[PDB]
Amino acid sequence: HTVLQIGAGGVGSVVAHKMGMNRDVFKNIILASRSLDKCYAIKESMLKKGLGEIGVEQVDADDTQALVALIQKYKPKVVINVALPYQDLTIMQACLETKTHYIDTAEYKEQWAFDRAYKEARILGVLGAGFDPGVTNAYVAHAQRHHFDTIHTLDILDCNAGDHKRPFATNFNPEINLREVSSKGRYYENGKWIETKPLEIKQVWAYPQIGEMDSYLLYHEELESLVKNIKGLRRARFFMTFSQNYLTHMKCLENVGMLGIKEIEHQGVKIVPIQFLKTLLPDPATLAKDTTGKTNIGCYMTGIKNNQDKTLYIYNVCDHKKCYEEVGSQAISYTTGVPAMCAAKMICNDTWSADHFRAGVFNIEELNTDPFMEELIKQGLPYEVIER
Amino acid sequence: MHTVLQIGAGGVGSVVAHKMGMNRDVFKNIILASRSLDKCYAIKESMLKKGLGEIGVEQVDADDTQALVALIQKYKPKVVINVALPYQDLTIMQACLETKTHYIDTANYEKFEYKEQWAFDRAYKEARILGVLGAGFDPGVTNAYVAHAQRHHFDTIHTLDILDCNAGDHKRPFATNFNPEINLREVSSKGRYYENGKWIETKPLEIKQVWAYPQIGEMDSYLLYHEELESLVKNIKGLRRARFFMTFSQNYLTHMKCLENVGMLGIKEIEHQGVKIVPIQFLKTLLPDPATLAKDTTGKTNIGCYMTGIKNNQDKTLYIYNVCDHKKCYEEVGSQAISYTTGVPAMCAAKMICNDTWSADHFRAGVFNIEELNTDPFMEELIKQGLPYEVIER
Repeated sequence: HTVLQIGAGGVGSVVAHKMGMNRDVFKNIILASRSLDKCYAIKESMLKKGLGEIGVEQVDADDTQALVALIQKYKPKVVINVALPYQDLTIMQACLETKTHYIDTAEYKEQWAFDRAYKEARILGVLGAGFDPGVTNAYVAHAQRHHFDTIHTLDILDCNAGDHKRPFATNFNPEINLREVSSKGRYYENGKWIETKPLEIKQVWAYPQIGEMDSYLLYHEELESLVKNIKGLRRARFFMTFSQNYLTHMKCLENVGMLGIKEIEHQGVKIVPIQFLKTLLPDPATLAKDTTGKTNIGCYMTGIKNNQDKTLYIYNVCDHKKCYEEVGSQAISYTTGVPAMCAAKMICNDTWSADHFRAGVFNIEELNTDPFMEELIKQGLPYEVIER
Repeated sequence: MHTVLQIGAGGVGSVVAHKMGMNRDVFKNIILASRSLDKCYAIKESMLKKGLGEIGVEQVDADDTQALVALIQKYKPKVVINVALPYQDLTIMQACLETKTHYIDTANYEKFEYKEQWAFDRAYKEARILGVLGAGFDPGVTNAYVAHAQRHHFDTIHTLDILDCNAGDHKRPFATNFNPEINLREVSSKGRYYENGKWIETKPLEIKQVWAYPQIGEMDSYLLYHEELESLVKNIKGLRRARFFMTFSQNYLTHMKCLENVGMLGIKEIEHQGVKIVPIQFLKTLLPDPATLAKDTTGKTNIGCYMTGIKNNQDKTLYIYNVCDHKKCYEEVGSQAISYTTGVPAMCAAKMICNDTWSADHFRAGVFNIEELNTDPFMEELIKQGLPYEVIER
């Protein structure tokens, strides 16, 4: 099979390497981006690691006609969008016009609105095929299918205990960090969405293989689709760990104006403070080789099975350094990218596409997740299950 | 009945001008000069608003010695007060030398060394003029405190600790009262003090103590180098140890550490979207204008000198200090207490020279620090101009 991937950042490097590790399925891999340099660096790494060749193409993923021409040139079975998140709709439109399956990773309303047209074209769109969302969605579907009759509560718990060896650094555009600490919290309970003050709801949770970590309630994407798709849910929450050192830095930066997003004039030039913060901070890509420590992401659920109370904890632990030695990425890129390749394999071997005559736009929890969960184990994301 | 020319119209300069305007029996003609007429006019209007009379306003580049000379020749002031940028002190001293005009400076706090200013001594002597250095609070009043104690309380002073606490609350999450380069220098420069005939260096903020400041309470106080340690060790015979301490809150230090960690205290140009930007300069742009903080600041400052020594062969300790209230300073002259404590002693020094308490004749000409002068009337003047001192004897 032929797969076309749009995007060559940290996540895209993981997806491409993982496809290169599965040559029984992924015979022709084509990488396309606005940045050829990153495509070539991925190409070179894959060759160094004995993973074979990839194709490299320049494309502007804002230009729907350019994407169509590229898709028509290669006739891929599926397009993997790991591009900039503002290009999801144009890539989905180019996939619609060429009747090509679609996956992305790294409000769903406008993507969901492609459902009718995708059904009419007999193509599949799989949204949020990363870890959270993605694997976390799969864990809930897995629990719904094999462990519960009804799931009453869902807590998604995301811990990064990584050490990037800098006094302060971010693994994303620092605007993402700003959003996490400054956006209102939001969760679902008893049929309603409840907002909180930023980082208001805090708990200490013990993450296996890491230990006790301060965990704070935030809004998260898959809460939306999961609340829509898991019948009977009474409470759904998402938590992320934040060290005091990190929060102290973010508070101090906010206090002096360095998280500002509006232009301010400095010596006759307009400068956006948080953009200048990105300039000051190291490039996240340079941190991958230094980062040590572990991630633990998973889902803690309570509910009933055969009229008996039950709790279930499904989680994954990843080691940043082990990820780096395997594919040249840290554990954030690894946990986000491995499931996207697993999703592409599901579509390429027809497990999710034509075996179920399934067309339209879906979130992971709506699909047959049994072979997906098995694929995650094989590709380096084994999960642990604690039943009580 | 005298004419005084003041160069510099910043926060401190506003205090100096207002205080001269409060003393029209001495300062009959006040002329302010700056590169920025806007700041001079704001001081002028405020003084008129407060019933303190008119001032002259002149534009000048204090880097141009010839321009300074022409300005001095126009007004023939009895004394020139330098409250300008600290890199113009030598040019203004040169213009005072060439016109044979007395010189005072204050707020040279923006590795300090008196060497180049002290080197004017011979020319100032030949010109029969006075150059009075560091006429602010610390240095300045602290110098006078030591001279006062030497004259009236001790036979020999063994130790000197200068203790500087600003407990002001400017009501912002974070702000500085200076150009942030000054804040950077305080937290990142090596400590330095004098003990047993030697200068000892420390790591930045290495030496810490908790000191109880009257009217404020216990405050974390950190050892730093400070300008007047140099002249005081040179001029106060018998000193065994001389140290300077400044209070810093945990909140303040935590902010400065976090800023340093992200590169926001950098002093080198970094390229951002094709433009060269100095991070600590962009920090100055982001932070509030220090002048706008004065109207909101509450709380107190306490600056003073703790000394031990001998008097009539009995052990003695002495604490001489000043307490200022930020809000009272704002209501009186529109400044906070930092500008106030720095500026009032400069005006007091100018009065000492204008009424001939401090003069250059009979071999008294040259360049001096405050502790070498007759401090009795200076100490008296500080009390009536709003800086009364308290004395704790033991």
